[PDB]
Amino acid sequence: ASDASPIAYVNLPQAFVFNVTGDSRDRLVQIKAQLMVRGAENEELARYHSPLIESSLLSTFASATVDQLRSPTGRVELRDRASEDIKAALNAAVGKPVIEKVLFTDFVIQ
Amino acid sequence: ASDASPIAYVNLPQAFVFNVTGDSRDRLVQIKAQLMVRGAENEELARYHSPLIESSLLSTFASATVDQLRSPTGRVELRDRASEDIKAALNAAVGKPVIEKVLFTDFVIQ
Repeated sequence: ASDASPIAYVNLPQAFVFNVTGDSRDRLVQIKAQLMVRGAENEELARYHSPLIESSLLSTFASATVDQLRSPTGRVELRDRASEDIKAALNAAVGKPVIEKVLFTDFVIQ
Repeated sequence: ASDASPIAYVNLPQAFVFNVTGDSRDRLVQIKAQLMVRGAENEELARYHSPLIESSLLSTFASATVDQLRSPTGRVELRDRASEDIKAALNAAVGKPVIEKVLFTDFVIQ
């Protein structure tokens, strides 16, 4: 009610920096992320498995193309795929999706 | 009468920087923002859910046009969309809107 929301946020402190390649430009993208989770058990799992979670994120991002990141439909696609990739990796590893979704708090492309 | 509880302002310290591009151009935007809330419980909620709020704001700004930034009508429209997207995110997460509205204290297209 007042004191009872299971929602918590797990900071991912280090920004993700990766190269996206395009027809004229290799570019660097920087993305600051946090994880949204429901409940103390999922929070503990998300903190514990964050090397795995960080590596899932990097793989999703590195697969992105330049005019996917320049397209408003493309950004929503990438955002949702980042969350669903993490859920799939954690389901393989621990049998649980663990997170609700990835949150992106900062995005700069060059 | 609930909407008569006292106003407070929750500062969002980090300015939003994001790219926009289309028929006219490709360039940068900086927005500095704060949240207007009513009452102590909404204020503590706005601070606790700051990762979700910041992510909603970045999502809203990512899907704006360089043409809609140059229109005075579009800028009101952007502000209102931003407030509505935050309220919808928090309604989905805790079942209350939490904020009154978001405030843009700096808005520049450079």
